[PDB]
Amino acid sequence: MHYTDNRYKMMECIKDAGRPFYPHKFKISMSLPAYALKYGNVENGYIDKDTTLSLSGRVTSIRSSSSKLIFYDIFCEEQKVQIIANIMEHDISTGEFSVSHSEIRRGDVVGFTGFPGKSKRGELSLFSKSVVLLSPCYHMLPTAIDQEVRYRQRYLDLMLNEESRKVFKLRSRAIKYIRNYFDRLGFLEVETPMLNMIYGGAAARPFITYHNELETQLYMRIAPELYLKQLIVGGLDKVYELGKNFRNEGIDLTHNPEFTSVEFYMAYADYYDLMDLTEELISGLVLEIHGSLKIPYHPDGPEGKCIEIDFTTPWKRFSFVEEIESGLGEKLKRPLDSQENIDFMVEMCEKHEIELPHPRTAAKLLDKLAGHFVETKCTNPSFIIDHPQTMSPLAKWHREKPEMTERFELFVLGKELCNAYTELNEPLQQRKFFEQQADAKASGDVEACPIDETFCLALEHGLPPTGGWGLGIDRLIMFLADKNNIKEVLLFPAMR
Amino acid sequence: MHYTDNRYKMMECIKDAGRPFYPHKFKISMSLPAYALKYGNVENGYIDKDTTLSLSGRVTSIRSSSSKLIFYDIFCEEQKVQIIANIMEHDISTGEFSVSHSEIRRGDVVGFTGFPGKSKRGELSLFSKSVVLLSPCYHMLPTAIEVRYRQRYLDLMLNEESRKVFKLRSRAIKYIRNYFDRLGFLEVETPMLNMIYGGAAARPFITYHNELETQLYMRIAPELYLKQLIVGGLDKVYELGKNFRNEGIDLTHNPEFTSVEFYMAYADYYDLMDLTEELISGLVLEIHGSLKIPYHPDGPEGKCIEIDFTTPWKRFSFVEEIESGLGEKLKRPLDSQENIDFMVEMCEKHEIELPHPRTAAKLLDKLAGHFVETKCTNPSFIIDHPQTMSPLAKWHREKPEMTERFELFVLGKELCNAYTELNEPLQQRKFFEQQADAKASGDVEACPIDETFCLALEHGLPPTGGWGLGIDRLIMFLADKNNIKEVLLFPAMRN
Ligand SMILES: Cc1nc(N)c2c(F)c(F)c(NC3CCCC3)c(F)c2n1
Ligand SMILES: Cc1nc(N)c2c(F)c(F)c(NC3CCCC3)c(F)c2n1
Ligand SMILES: N[C@@H](CCCC[NH3+])C(=O)O
Ligand SMILES: N[C@@H](CCCC[NH3+])C(=O)O
Repeated sequence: MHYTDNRYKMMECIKDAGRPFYPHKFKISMSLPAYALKYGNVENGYIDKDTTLSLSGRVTSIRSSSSKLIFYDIFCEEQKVQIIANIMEHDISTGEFSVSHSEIRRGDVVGFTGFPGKSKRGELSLFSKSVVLLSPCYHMLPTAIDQEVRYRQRYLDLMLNEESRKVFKLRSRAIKYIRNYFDRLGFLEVETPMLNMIYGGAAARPFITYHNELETQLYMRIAPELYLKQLIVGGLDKVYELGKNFRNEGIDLTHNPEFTSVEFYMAYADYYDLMDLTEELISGLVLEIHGSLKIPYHPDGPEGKCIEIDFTTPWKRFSFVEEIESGLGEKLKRPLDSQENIDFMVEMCEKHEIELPHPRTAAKLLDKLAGHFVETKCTNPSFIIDHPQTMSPLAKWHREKPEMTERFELFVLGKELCNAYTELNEPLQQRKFFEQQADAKASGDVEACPIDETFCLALEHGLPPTGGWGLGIDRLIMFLADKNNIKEVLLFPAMR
Repeated sequence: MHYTDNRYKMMECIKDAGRPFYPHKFKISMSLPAYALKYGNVENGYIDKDTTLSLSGRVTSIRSSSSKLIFYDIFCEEQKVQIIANIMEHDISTGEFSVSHSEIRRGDVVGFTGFPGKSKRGELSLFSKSVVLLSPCYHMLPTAIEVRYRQRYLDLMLNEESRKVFKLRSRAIKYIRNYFDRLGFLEVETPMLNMIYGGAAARPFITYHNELETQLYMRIAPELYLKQLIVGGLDKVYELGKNFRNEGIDLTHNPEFTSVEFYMAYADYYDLMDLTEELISGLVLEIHGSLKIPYHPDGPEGKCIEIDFTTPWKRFSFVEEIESGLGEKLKRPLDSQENIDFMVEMCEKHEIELPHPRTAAKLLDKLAGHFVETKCTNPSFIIDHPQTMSPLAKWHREKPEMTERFELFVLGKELCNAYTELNEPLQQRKFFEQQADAKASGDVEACPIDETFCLALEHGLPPTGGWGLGIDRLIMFLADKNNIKEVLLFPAMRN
C-alpha cells in the first residue's frame, strides 16, 4: 500500500523537479535478442568504446556493488542483458549519477545508452553512460509465480513465467499451421456473422442480445455451419472459417464461454474422406511440434503422472450404438426414438448410476449413455461414429445403417476435439428434423435450436454432396502444450 | 409457380421407384479446371473412347436438340464444360435415356460419366454415357442477377464479380497478417465478452451469462486487453477479428466488422504513420499495380474518380483546420464551458447538427466532421486531436491540450485510429473519470471506468504505439464498392 503511494509521490516529485517524466519516445539501437546475437560470443572483458548503443527493457535486478558502480539486469523479448553503470562513464548532462540512479526501482521500464561488450566474468553487458526512467512500476513485484492472480492479472504471469509465454507462441504456431493446411489445399478463408437473428449448428445454449435500431434480438453464434453450407450452395466448393464461437453455459477445465474453432465445408467429400483428412491434419501438427506421434501428457498437472498419447494413424473407430450395447450387455430398443427406448434408457441410467439429462429426450439419453460407455474408452485419438439421426439433425442418413447418420466425433482422453459429418442436403428431411429440434427446445432442451427457414430455402437451391467438420483448437492446444486446464491456453479466460 | 411443389413431387416419385435419390458420394475423376487443362487443346472432334471419366457440376444450360441428343453445360470451380448426351451411348442399366434425362433441370447439381474430347465445333466436351442427379434445384433460377444480400448463394452462383470480391478480401487479410508476422508480431486473441466494455467511442451490445450470473458486453475494441499484453512483455502483438456496435447501419457501418489492432512497444505515433503508409500503399500496389486506383463514390452508375495513395500522405492538424474553416479561433481551454458555448454557436452558424449531450469532445467531433474530414479525398491523416476527445492517447509532447493521435481518412471515411499510448496512470484514471461523467450526463458512446486496466498501467506500460484499421472499409476501396453490403458475405439487413 505504502510502496504504491510512495512511488506516486516520488513520480510527482520528479515531475515537479523538471526531471524526465514519462518520455514519449526512446529510440533503441536494436532489440535485446539482436544485441545478444551480435555480442553474445565476444571475449570476456571485451568492450567496444567506439560504438554507442541504446537499449531498453524491464529491470529485473538492481545491485549497487560500490559507491561507484551499479549493476542492473534488464529483460525484453525473452533476453536478459546486464547493465554496468560506472560513475566515471556517467553523462553529467543527464544529471548527477546518484540522482539519475536513485529514481530507478526493480520492475521499472528503463532505457540505457552505452558501449557494448562482456564483463570480465563473462556476462553479456552494456557499459552505460546514461539511464532514462520510461515507465515506473508502482508495485513490489513477486519474484516468481491465490493463484487466480495468474488469470485475473495475466500481465504478471507473462512478466514472470517463461512457460506461460511459450504457450501463447505455440498457440499462434498451431493456428498458422492450420490456416496453411487449408490454404494450400485451395480452401477459401471466409468470415460469417457472429450475430445471428436465428442461432443454429450446434448443441448449445446461446448468448442473447438486442439491436436497438434494427429492433430485433440477435444471438451470438454457436457455430458458423449454416452460413458455411450456403457458400457451398453458392459454388465456392471449399471454404473454411477459423474464429470464435460462444456458449452461454458453465465453465470447467475444458469449457470456456468463448473458444476458437475451425470449420470447413468441402464439396464432394463424405465422412470417410473427413476421417482421413482429420488424421492427416492432426498427426501432421503433432509431428511438427513434437517430432513424433507419441507425446507426453500430464492429466493431473505437472506434479502428477506422465502418460503417453499415441497419434499413430489410423485411429480406432467405435460405433456409437454397438459400443453402448456392449456396455449394457443388451440391445437398445428400436426405433431408438420410441417411447419404449426412452423408458429403457431411463431404466438403464438408474441401473448404471448415470445422471439423467433434462428433458429426457431420446437424443439426450443416448448422449449420456455414450458419455458413460463409449467416451470413457477414448484414451488415444478415437473416432466415435455413426450417431443416431435423432441426436444429429444436420447429418445425412447413413447409407447402410438404419436410423444412423454419417457422423463422427474425435475424442482424445475422453475430450471432444472434432465433430463432422456427410452433410444433410435433402430439404424435406432437414425441415422435419428442424421441427423436431424446435419441439425439443419448446419442451425445455436448452441445447436444441429453432427452425431456420433461410437455411431450408438455401437447401432448396441444391447443396452438392458435401462433407463438413469442426475442430476445437483450444482443446487441441491443451494436448499439444501439455496443459490440463483451459485457463492455461487462453490469455484472458473466464473466471467465476 | 407450382415449380417448387412439383419438384418435391418429382423427387418423391424417384425415391419411391428406387431410383437414385440424393447419392451420398460421387467420386470425380478430376476437377473441371483439371479437365480443361488436360483436354482443352485436343483437336476438334477428338474423342478418347478408351478413357471413361466422372465429372460433376451445376447445370447452367440444357438444350434437348432432338429426341436422341441433349446438350448440357455444367459449371464448377470457375470452369464450364459441355456434356453431349447421345442416346446411342447411354447405359441402359441406369434407366431408359428419356427417363434418366427427364429428371434433370437447369440448376441441378449432377454427375456424368463418359469419354473426353471436343465437339466438331471445337467445344471442350464430355460424351456422356450416364447422368446422376446429385442435388436438385427446386427453384427456377434467373439467368443472371436485395436478393443478392439476403440470398448470397444466388449471387455467388450467378455472379463471377461477387466471387472475385470475396477472394480479394481473403488476399487482403492474408497480406495483412503476413505484414505483421514478418515484423515479428505475435498474433493473439483477447475476449469478445467483456465484464466492462471500453476502448472506443461506441454503444455496445449487452448480454447475460446465466451460469455465472453476470451481465456481459460484446467488445467494441480489444485495446485495453492488448495493452495489458505489452505490460506483460510480449512487445509486439496484433489481433485481427470482429468488433461490435449496437448502432445504426449505413453504407459504411455494419453491427459487426473486422478490424486489426496492433500494439508495438517503443513506437510513437510518427512511427505508426510511417507503418500505415507502408502497409496500405504496399497492399494497394499488390492488388492494383499502381498507387492510383479507381473509385465509384455513388455506385457503378455514377462517376469514377481516382484515389492517389502516393506517399507522403497529407497531414491535417485537427484544431488548426477547424479554425481555418471557421475563420476564427476556438476558445481556450478547449474543454471550458466558454468554448463549449462557442462551439454550439459555431454549429448553429454553419448549420452543423448538434451532438447530444453537448460535451466539448462531441462538439469538436462535429466540427472536424464538417470542416476537416470533408477535405480528405486521397488518404489523409488528421492529427493531434484534443485530449478531451482522446482519453487513451498520450499528451502531445509539444502542443498544449492535444494528444499524439491520428485518424486516417479516405474519401471522408475513417480507416484508422492510432496514438502514442497513454502510459501514465494518474492521468489515465482522471480521463476515465471524465468518460464515466460523460456517460452519466447522457453520452451513450462514453465508456465506464475499468479499474483492472488502471491497475495494469500501475505495473508499467512501456512507451508504446497502438493502432487499428477497419479492414472492411479498406476492402471497399480496394474492390471499388460504395456499400459495405458488397464486401460482407452476410451483411445485416432490415427486417
Ligand atoms: C475451450 C472450449 N470451450 C467450449 N465451451 C467448447 C465447446 F462447447 C465445444 F462444443 C467444443 N467443441 C468442438 C468440437 C467441434 C467444434 C469445437 C469445444 F472445443 C469447446 N472448447
Ligand atoms: C464496416 C464497419 N462498421 C462499423 N460499424 C465500423 C465502426 F463502427 C468503426 F468504428 C470503424 N472504425 C475503424 C477505425 C479503427 C477501428 C476500425 C469501422 F471501420 C467500422 N467498419
Ligand atoms: N457445427 C459443429 C461442427 C461441424 C459439424 C459438421 N457440419 C459443432 O459445432 O459441433
Ligand atoms: N481502439 C481504437 C483503435 C486503436 C487506437 C489506438 N490505441 C478504435 O476502436 O478506434
